[PDB]
Amino acid sequence: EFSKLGLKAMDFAKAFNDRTKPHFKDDIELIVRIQVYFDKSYIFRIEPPPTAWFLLRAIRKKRGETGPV
RNA sequence: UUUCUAAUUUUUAUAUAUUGAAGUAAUAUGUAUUGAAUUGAAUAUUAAAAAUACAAAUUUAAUUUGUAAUUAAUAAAUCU
Repeated sequence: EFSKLGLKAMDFAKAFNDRTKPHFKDDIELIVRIQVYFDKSYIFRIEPPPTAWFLLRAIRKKRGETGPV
């Protein structure tokens, strides 16, 4: 999606990992809110995992096991 | 229809518009869950969960963008 706009996202991933590689239990899928301005300069907030991710952990169920009745 | 006359029924009757409301804004459970190659309100089914209002769409292979934001607009007042 950067390359749709010509941005070598090989950098952002590093700027991401400049903030997310430590601090974190392994395999914690975070949400990134990338926001691209008319100058193409992005600004991104990292956010705790989606609560649906939390919920399946706290009950120990994989994808497809849970459902509305 | 005796004849002159008089008379109250007439190839004259009323027809649906004012307004291509189109500016006013970044986000935040959430890309719910399931079924799914994929689906993020806009595949399929499923629809009474919430909170700090905007899930019956367009759009995209998916999203984001981008259109859209429940409003003044009184023909009725017979025309004879």
